[PDB]
Amino acid sequence: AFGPKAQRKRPRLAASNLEDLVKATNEDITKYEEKQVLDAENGWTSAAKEAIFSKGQSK
Amino acid sequence: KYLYLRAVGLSPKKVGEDIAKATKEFKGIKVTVQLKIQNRQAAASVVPSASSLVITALNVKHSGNIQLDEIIEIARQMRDKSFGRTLASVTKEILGTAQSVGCRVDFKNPHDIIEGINAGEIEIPE
Amino acid sequence: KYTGEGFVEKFEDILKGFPNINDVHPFHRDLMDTLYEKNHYKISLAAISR
Amino acid sequence: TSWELKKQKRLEDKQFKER
Amino acid sequence: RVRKRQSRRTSTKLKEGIKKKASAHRKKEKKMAKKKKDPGIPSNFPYKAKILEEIE
Amino acid sequence: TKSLYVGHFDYKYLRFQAIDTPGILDRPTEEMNNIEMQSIYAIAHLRSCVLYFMDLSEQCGFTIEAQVKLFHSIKPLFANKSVMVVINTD
Amino acid sequence: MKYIQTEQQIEVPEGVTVSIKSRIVKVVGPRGTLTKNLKHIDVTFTKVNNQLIKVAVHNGGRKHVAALRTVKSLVDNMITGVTKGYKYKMRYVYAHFPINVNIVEKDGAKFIEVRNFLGDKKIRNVPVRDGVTIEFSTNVKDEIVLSGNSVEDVSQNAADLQQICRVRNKDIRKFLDGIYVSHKGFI
Amino acid sequence: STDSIVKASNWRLVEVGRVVLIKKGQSAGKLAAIVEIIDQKKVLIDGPKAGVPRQAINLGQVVLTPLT
Amino acid sequence: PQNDYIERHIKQHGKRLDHEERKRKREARESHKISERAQKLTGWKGKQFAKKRYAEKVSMRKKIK
Amino acid sequence: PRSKRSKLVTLAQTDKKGRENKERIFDEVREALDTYRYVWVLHLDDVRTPVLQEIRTSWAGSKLIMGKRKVLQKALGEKREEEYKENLYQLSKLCSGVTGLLFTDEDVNTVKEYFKSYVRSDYSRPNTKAPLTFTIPEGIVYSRGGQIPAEEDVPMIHSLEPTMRNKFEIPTKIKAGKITIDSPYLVCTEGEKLDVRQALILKQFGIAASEFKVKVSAYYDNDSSTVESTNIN
RNA sequence: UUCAUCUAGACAGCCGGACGGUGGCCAUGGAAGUCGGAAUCCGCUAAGGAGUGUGUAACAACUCACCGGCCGAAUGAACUA
RNA sequence: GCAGUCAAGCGUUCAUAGCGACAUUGCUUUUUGAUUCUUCGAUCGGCUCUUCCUAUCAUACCGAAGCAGAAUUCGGUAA
Repeated sequence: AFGPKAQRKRPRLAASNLEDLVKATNEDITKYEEKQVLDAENGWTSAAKEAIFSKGQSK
Repeated sequence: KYLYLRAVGLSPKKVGEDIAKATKEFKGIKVTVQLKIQNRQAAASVVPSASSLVITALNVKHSGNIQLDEIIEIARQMRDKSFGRTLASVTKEILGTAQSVGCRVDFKNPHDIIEGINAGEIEIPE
Repeated sequence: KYTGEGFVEKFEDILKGFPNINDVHPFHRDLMDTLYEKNHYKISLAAISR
Repeated sequence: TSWELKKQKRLEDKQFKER
Repeated sequence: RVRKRQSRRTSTKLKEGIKKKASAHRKKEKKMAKKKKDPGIPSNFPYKAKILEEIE
Repeated sequence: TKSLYVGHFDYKYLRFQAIDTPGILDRPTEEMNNIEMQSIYAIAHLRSCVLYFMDLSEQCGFTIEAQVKLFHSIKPLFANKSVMVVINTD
Repeated sequence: MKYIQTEQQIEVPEGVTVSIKSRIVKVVGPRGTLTKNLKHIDVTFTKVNNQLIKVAVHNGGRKHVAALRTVKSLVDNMITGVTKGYKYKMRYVYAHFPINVNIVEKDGAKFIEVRNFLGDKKIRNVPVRDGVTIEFSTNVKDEIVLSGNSVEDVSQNAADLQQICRVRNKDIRKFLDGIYVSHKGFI
Repeated sequence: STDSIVKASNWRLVEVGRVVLIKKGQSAGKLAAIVEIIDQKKVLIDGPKAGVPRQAINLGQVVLTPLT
Repeated sequence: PQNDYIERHIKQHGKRLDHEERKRKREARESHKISERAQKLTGWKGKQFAKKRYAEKVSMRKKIK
Repeated sequence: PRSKRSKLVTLAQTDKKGRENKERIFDEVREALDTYRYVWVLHLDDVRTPVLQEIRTSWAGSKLIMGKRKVLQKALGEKREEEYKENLYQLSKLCSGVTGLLFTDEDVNTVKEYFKSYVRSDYSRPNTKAPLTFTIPEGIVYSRGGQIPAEEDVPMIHSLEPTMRNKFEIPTKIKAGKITIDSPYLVCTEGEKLDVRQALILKQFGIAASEFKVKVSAYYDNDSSTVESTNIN
């Protein structure tokens, strides 16, 4: 697959009818942009969780 | 002058059709070609190779039944340089190439016919 | 316990440092797929995860 | 025959081995 | 800065225990024990061709 | 070249990036190698302009018929990509 | 196996004169003179006739025999150095920063001064050894030649040169700047 | 005066004809001549004049003289 | 960066002046240094060195076989 | 068993021949002596195998036996007593170096004219002056190195710069993949006794500008059983 | 200790040869002894692998395996203590 | 760990019994980095202050790494 030997020139993950991978790429870019705004740092943090909230949890 | 542009299955465009018209009907095979190059003129013609001549006489595979006389005609075709004394030895030289290709000469493996030659069961017209 | 912690620290450095071939961008995804064989990539990283 | 001495002893070695 | 060096003094307890270890291993080996080709006339001997003659 | 190579320049106080791609052959496309599929995916994905170099000349070891053939083969990728052709000199 | 006696021969050309008391060796020739102490070695010297000096070891082992051979080699090097001489050519290379190589005479001590190696302000000083002569080769870019009769001093000074300009904390596959020995030979 | 002046470092050598003085044994201060060499340490000596028997002897028992 | 840049760099400029001589000399001194590590490297490191050397001997024996 | 140099073993197909090959050559020359009429000695000190094969293909009826000098000396006879036929050590002593001992039944003059008219091109073969002189140009060096228009040739491969710099002692730099020098290096002058590295330089640049013509020294006829000496090149 | 090589010249060094069908067949953007898979033959030879490694995008070049020239007498491997 | 394979050697005065280094197979649960992460019966921890070991975390000097630089990983001397 990968390495100095690499007896792999062509894929098997190949779409025929060359316009089909264009239809795919546009769909994938739209899905990507959608996930970006769906799930949507600057040098500050949030304080530690108090140790009392873990009281039910104990060996 | 001379060059070799084997590359088959100045003015570098017209040489394409000059080469293809050296392989018009035959060959459809990766033969070796010699290009005698004058000023800008490509006098291109096939130089005989043993493997290509054998494969003419016959992923891809090979099983020939070359009939023991087409190999003799090939040996006559390229006893020119050949560095060998007799046709009876050039035939062995070509039968080795056939063994490497994987063909089946008459109906046996060509090493057995080399055995029959050097044992005294097969004759060669010298 | 120390021997366990060493191995899982090492493996976590592999898993988090390497990118998720899905979840990146389609262009980079397809490029790294044609380079590295996405199937082999994911299979190796799943082996390390398990 | 500085070499011939050695040559003779090699041959007698061979004779002994044969016997 | 050179480091320590082990000592060679034998501290009697050790040599008693070793004697006992060996006296036990000898019995164990004797218990497990319950479960020629003459090399010839070697070369470099100059007069080796004469030993072949006292046979008959 | 067996890979994509990148360069940058500044035009009109704006960073641009040019991408050289190794090569494409005419290749009926249900068999092609991982070097040409790089070029194909790059042309398909990115929001660029695209400059096809023709080299109108006997040089190149490639004929003008084959060049225009490749162009007509890969023009479906060009449907939204701002194409230009450049001749590099019957 | 305590070889009863082992010998090595040393050939002396006509112009050379060799003087050997206990194990000190003086060799005089056209290019100059050379001296060497070999009292650490415990061998024996002797002369045959003005062109052949023999060194011998009696009842010795492998290390003693090796010492005999290397003694022979050292004396042969002395003779070659006083007759022909030793000449080492070095070339200094750079990619971006031109290395400036000069000589300075500081308290009459003959230091070699290297500046701007890989873009540093440090000035690398290499003391020249006695019996060594530096010259900057003309009509050859960035080459320096060290000539003398002592192969030891010449080679050690060249080694000091190529060691003082070593690259530090950088991939040497990429960074090729340095001073390297191009050629060894005679005058 | 431009010839090589290598030293000699003379030595009393163990050789047939080398005469030796026996410093310890029954002879104890008699002369004998080395007639054969057995190894680095042993030789065969013979003094009939002073009356020592022909024998094998270590070299530590004798001391070589410069005479031969 | 951007591709096999050091391979390009070696093709264009080339490795050093003192590269092949030093590599030859390392390969030559390795014979001395292998034995040096054997008579040195007290403890676990010497044990592991011996293990590796034995395995390497067996591999070459099997290869020649 | 230690403090020795280890022999670098490698695993190839071919294997050494031994005494059987030499005995075979011995029997071959001795049975060909009885067969053919004339026997010749040819000094072939530095040859190409295609040239030797051309010489062999020139006649399939005649024989040519190469091999070891001391083996052919023994087959013929070096002493006047130890000999196969009469007046034969007189011939056997002529063999100098690489000797190709030929057998034939053909006329003397055909052989004599063939082996003086036969001449080929070859390298200059050090310890032999060359009839050529080469200053390399002071720019970029090409694969032929000053023998043809550079517009035909390509620059040599960058991998040869360590070789040229160290083994051939050429002062060499490289700017990008091309090899480069500052001044025109002269390698040789006509009538200059060549050395090893000069020969290797000319070989690397591909210069076969030396006249290979085989030398023949002697000749022996079985029916007459006489020697005859003719230095012909 | 055992087995081998050697004046029909051993071991080490230098030098030269190291070929021809043939750029052997599959494969590939390209692979010609040396990314890989599988054959692994014959010829001419003193000897020369459908090739031991470096290397090239591919060739090239170098190298060893093997042979020969010069050198002139001992040498190598595996084991035991 | 258990059960095996192979074979460098050892080998009742065994060729076809036995032993057996280095390698190596199966079982441990899965193949697509979704694992929600999930604990299951032990008959000590914290002050002052001193020293020692190195099996070195950092600092010092080096080696090898596709080590461009920057940062980092492995390792050598070093308490």
